[PDB]
Amino acid sequence: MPMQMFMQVYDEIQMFLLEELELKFDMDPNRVRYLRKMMDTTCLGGKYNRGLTVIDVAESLLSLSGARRKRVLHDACVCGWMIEFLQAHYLVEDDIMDNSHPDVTVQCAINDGLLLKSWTHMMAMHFFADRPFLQDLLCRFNRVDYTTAVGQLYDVTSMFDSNDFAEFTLSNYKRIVKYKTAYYTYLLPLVMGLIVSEALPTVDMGVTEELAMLMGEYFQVQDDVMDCFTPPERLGKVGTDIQDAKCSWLAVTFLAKASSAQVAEFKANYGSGDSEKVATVRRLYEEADLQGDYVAYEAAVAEQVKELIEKLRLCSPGFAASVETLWGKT
Amino acid sequence: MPMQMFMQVYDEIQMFLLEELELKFDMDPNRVRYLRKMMDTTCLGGKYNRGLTVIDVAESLLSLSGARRKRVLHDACVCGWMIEFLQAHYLVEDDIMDNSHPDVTVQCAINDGLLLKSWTHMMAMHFFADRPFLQDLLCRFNRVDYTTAVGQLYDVTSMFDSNDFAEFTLSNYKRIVKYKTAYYTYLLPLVMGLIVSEALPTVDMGVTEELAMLMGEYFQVQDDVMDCFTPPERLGKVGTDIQDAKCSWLAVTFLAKASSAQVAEFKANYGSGDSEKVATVRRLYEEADLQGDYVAYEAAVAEQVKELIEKLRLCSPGFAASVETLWGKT
Ligand SMILES: NCc1ccc(F)c(Cl)c1
Ligand SMILES: NCc1ccc(F)c(Cl)c1
Ligand code: NA
Ligand code: NA
Repeated sequence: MPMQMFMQVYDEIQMFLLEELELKFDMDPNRVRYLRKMMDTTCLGGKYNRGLTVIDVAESLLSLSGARRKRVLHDACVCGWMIEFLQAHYLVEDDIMDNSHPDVTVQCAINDGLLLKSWTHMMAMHFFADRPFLQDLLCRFNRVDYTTAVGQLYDVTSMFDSNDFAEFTLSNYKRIVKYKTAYYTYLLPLVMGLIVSEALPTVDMGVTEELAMLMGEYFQVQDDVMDCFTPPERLGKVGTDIQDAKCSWLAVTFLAKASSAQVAEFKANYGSGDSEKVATVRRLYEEADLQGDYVAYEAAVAEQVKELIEKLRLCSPGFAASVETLWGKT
Repeated sequence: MPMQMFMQVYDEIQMFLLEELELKFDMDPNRVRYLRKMMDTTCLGGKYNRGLTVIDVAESLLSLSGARRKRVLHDACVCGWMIEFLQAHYLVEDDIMDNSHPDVTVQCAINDGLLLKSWTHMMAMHFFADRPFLQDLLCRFNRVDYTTAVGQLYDVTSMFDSNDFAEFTLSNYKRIVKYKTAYYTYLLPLVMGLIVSEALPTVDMGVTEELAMLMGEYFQVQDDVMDCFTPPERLGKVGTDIQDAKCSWLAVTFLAKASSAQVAEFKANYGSGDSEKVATVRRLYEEADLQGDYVAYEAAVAEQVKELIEKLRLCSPGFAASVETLWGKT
């Protein structure tokens, strides 16, 4: 029922956006079908964890606050696709970076990125045109998107001086995770699920803001370890954090417990494409017993999570049930 | 006074955005100064025609509807910088297309483009937080930005089949100009000048929508001719429409009046980087007496402009005065 309803609303949103282009933006059929295919390619195929979280939060709040049910659930589905389209927009922006007479494919990728973001506004301004929360919804949505771009700046420049390992600290690693990932992947679906369910001012946002960061941190640490040791056919991609000199959880944890000569060996091999230097970095990670620290670090975060949901249920009980399922996915 | 006040408000907007990053987004001073420099580089230096138009419209409406004056003028200045930042965002997006281990400059250019657009939202959500028109302002702003991305799709793909000279028509040329340029360069500053001056529903939008398209068309035709014949040291850039196979006013006008063998000569030489093929295209344009048609075409548009402002002044007199100055700039 959740996934089945989420995909129906996708068809409704897609048909509106495409008919609008045809009827109000003078778009020819060839370009309409081209945009239908681009939308399907960039927005479908993932796991929809951000989008379904909006729905799951919405259904947990109409059970403990007829016509209001069907509307809030439809509003939740539109908000879920707003985040999925936003995620599609961020992924297209990422493809432009690593993919490289006018090059029409790079022009169309940039254009795709702009269209995907504008579509989040267009579907909100339509399906929520008569909702009182539309203005508060756009502001929080626009501010989270801004937060994510700030976090991408922190991430992309963590090894240089904005016109280097000084910013390879655990507090800065959390700053990157917080802004680049946590706010839009964990906080935004929760907040949107509370807005369409009218229960936004009925929750402790501090505990909510704190769980979102901790779940994002838990998720990103596991992602960093898998990027380095999970083989490509099992990970789904080629792990490239060592080559890209990323400020990963492995790197900042290694630097805190490495010897002076080992740090020199790490600094001399990090951020290179050579297969032996990357393997030297993985050798240092293994010999530093970083795996054993990974298990303990996640445990303490999980304890902070499994105990922070309790503060949230003292004043917002139904909310805490959905946050547990979101944590279960992580 | 106009330009002097516009630059003061820029300092006020810049200080808010940068202090917000420092105080609310945990940004370090090195990155704050880097963003101040990026903002100055991308947003300053132009002619500010879009931004000053918001001011000029606002002052013409408080003269024919104390504290309300100073506030509307400040609101107009913030709206002017919203369009300038939007223009800066579009220009960065254009630089990414023709400019081409993680390439940190392409990463930072993409990031710059995202920040510049988000800044238009951030400055609106702050300085207009208590304005009743904030929601209507964002919607029209978001819809014009969407329109511009649709127009970039029409422009970038005018020579292919979205997965060719069939779309090289005068009606399609106007569609490109309308969406890609007219809406955000001519209609948007006028609309924003009416919103902050509370005189949005007091004007005939049809005549206004029609003047904006015609002025954009007038401006783009002159721009197309200069791209082809104005030398680089006098134009300010290297003209590249022939090489890029653009759907320019010269190309669509030539194809309507060329002979069968000339069209074959045009089609065989258009869209190439070779110096002799580009010169062959300019030879065809000259021999087709396109310059003589350019003067007449602009005259008829000017007549349509010099006469459409009159319909606007029958119900909105002060508006028409500013539209004339905007037309004078063109
Ligand atoms: N060195 C092999 C390895 C496997 C799994 C892990 F989690 C880590 Cl850190 C390291
Ligand atoms: N062929 C030279 C030339 C100069 C000015 C123009 F406007 C045109 Cl169309 C052509
Ligand atoms: Na998702
Ligand atoms: Na301008």
